[PDB]
Amino acid sequence: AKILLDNYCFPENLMGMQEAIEQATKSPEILAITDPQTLAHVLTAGVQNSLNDPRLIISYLEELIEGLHNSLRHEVLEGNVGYLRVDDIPGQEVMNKLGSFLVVNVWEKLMGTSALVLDLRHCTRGHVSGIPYVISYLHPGNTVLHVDTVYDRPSNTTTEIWTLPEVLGDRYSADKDVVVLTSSHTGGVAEDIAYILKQMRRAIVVGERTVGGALDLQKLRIGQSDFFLTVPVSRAEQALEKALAILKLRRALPGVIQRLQEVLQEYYTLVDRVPALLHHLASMDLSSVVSEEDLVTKLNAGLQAVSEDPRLLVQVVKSKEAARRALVDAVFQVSVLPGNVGYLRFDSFADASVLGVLAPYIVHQVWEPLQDTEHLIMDLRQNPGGPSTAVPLLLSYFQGPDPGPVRLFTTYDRRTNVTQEHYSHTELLGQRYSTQGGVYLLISHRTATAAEELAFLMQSLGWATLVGEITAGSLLHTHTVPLLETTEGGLSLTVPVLTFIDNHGECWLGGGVVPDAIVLAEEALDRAQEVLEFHRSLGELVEGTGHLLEAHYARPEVVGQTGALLRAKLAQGAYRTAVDLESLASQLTADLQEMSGDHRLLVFHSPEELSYLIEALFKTEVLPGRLGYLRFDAMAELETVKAIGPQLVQLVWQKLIDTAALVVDLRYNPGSYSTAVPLLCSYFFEAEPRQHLYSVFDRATSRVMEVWTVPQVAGQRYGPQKDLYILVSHTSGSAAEAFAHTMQDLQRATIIGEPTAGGALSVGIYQVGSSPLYASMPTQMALSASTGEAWDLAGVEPDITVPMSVALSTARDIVALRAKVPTVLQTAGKLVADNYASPEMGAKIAVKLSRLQSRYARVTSEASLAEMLEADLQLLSGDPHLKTAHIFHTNVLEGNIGYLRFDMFGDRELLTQVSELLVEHVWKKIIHTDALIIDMRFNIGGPTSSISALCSYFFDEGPPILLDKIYNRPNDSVSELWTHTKSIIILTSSLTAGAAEEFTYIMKRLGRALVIGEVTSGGSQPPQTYHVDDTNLYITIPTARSVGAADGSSWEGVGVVPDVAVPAEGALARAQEMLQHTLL
Repeated sequence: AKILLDNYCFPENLMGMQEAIEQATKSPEILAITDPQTLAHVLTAGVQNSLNDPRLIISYLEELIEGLHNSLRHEVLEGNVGYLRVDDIPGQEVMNKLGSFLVVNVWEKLMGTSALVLDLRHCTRGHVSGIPYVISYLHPGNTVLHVDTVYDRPSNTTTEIWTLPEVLGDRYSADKDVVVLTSSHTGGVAEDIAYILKQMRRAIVVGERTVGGALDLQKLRIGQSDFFLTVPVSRAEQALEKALAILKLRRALPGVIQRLQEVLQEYYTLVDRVPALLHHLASMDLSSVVSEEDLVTKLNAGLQAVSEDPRLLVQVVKSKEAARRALVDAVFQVSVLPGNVGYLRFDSFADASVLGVLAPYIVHQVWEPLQDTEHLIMDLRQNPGGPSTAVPLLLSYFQGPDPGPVRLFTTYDRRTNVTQEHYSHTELLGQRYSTQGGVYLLISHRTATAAEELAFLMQSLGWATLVGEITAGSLLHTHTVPLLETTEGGLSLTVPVLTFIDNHGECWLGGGVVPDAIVLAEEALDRAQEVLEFHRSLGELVEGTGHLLEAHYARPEVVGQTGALLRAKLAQGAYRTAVDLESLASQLTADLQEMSGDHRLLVFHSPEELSYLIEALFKTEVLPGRLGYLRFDAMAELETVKAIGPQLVQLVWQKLIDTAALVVDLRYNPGSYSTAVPLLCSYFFEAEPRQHLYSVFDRATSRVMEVWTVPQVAGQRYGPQKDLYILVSHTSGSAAEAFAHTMQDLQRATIIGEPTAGGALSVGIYQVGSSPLYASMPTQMALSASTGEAWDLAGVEPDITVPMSVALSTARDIVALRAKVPTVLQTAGKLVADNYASPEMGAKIAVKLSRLQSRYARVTSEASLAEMLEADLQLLSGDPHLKTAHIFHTNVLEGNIGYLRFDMFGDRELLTQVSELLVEHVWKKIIHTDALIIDMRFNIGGPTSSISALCSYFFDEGPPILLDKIYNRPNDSVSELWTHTKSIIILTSSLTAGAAEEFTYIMKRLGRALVIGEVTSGGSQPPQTYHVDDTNLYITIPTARSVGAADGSSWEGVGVVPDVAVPAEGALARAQEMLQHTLL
């Protein structure tokens, strides 16, 4: 084992472990370890087991054409398929003498085949330089890509596959497919050939998984004989035609969907969603499918997903006069079950024609004894049925509630494209058995098709209810279409043909009907008898419920229609689907809640210790900022509240007497006893007057009661002016609801939290005449003090809607903002007095703004104070510019007339750099024109410093004539406007900004130009935003009022009105009309 020490030195499995094995070195007489023949087989189960290596074996010019030619055989097989074989892997030096022959002759015949297969079973050994070329021949592309992890120890360089462009002629087409073949005899060199292809996904692998070992194994021969080394230094027989079968199927996979698209959209039955269907039919990938079994699985999943109807029929796995009336009475058996109940059993539906021609015997035998039955039961458990042609005839006998003809079911056939309405046959020769009293169908899991249709039709129309197990769901309205059968394939597809839209207009996909009583098939008869026994008293329960609801309900206006609706439902028999008491109770609850609009109505079937208790119940603390946090965990007493008196008032109430702000924690209060609530409310209001809190209306007393505050309960009253806050959550009880309503109606608190559902002021459970059923209904109602309307019936609507966990922080923010309100008003008034267009008007605003303290003391929250302050400022000052918030073209017209238009403003410094540009841009085209037209109807706005530039550019050089005096309050002075040392008419509109019209204004004072258009927007100077100490207020203050005008009546607010009013779109057309005439 001296060779092994140097050749194989990979640390991934050695780390020098063989150095200990190297210590054996010669070891020529170590047979004592094991006898000669093995001890290599022992090492096969020894070191090789510890190595965990891919196998280890130790034992005890025409000339090149001739050798290679025997290694391959290429021919065109059926289906236009090429076969390739190889036993010696080529090398770089080989193609220097053999590559031309491979491409001239062998490769030419390969490209003429639609599919190619390569064989690697007989590959044993070869060089490494041959693999980059075989992939290059196979790879359609020309870009070099390297994806490989293999390294050779003597080369000391990692090897990655390279697709060289050295190939001669056209490469393999990307459209055609190839498959690799391998076996146990496949060599390592051929193993990585398939390994790269599988990762490339270009080809597919067939047959048994190969060894997957090292690509090459180093060989060495020393000693006398009997052993040559094969150390790895470099790190199912039927599959020949199996791929051909795959290729043949793959040859038809381009055509596997053409027929499927043809048969699917034949008619409207299955293509109700055809825009999605046809789109997805071409979306299936032919590379993913690799086998016939896999083809079935992928097509089935895709077909169900696109149609969104998985339960419907889908793709299926491929395939490899005496005797006459004697019979009439024999097929149909009728018995008088005790209790005057008719029993009917069916075995087969026969045919509609047979029943039509044998009707008189059939009716004379079955309906003559069945006419006297109070209730009828049908036992079709043992009835496959078969044809469904006679279904409408049987349904005609059961006329239903309405004797008039009515459609039962609508059927549409794909083959005929005919929609037929099945009206109730009213010419039957029978006694017309009525559905009154109920008919019950006993259905097993063997109803098959016709009986199952009859049962489903009975259930849908409501004329019957089903007792028994679920149905099989098998249906005969389905045709299996052939689809691509060849040799052993035999694929098959089944497609539904009938739609069978019911009376409700909902298509019945089929597959099984759920009965109203899931009971074992054997136990169906006793269950049906029990349902008979229960259904005899259905009317009594409904009548009792109606009478009770009339007797003890707070709102009679609801009862006036509730009684009628319940009676109408009972008369028709819509409750026949109830099988047990609980189901009937649930249905009654659903009906009452859905039509009465009330969700509270419900029906269902069957010393030191005092101090410790009160301290455990309450959580009293004074939060920072002088505000209380009294919490009512559970307080729903009647007289013990006034019984305890001082022992609790001194301990709890006397501590929070001087809080100056009180917060009630009603989030956790399941108390639902609105009995002594007004006593608690009387503390907050004024003692001397009798304040009407709310009025309660009692049905039993049948008149409206009034609730008044207690004149005197204790000497510690909270106080009227001091604020209050109430916190309500979704789990709040009934008492807290009443407290919140009575504080919100009188406008005493500010409810913060989330809406709470369920008032239930006072509920009392009453029992109907029958024991098992109890009714829970609100026997009380409260009317508001302000108006006679009842309460919201759904709970309070908090002014601030926040989750119950964050409610306390919101209350803290609210009280902080309320405390901050007066300072905000004071500083806003001071700022307005300081800066404004009119100093006297600003002083008046500041004086008057201080008188709105009372109105601002009840602000709901932030961002409403801002809007209400804006409204107050805008009503105080006629300027609508007081807002508050919270966090170049040139043309020449006809007749020698110039044109100008611009709507954006920039700073004088900004225009200084571009001042030179505009001289040769806007003035070059207008220097020669007789007249000018200027438009600013779409002006956006900007600073007023650019005014002087506009006047200076327009005016000719000379002594300054411009005169404008403007009071600048931030400057605390007045500034005069001076200019920098034909005809023109202004085009204005309402969209002109507040920075535009002053240009128009100064034009009309000097008389140089006239103005055409309509009224301006009444803007102002660009307001200077201001920041208040509160972060939520940005006050905008107009200033720099134009006062230098002799008249003293500013354009502000009112705007500028031109001489003649014209529309903005017509103003431009009207702009040049008079210019032409005045030059005409």
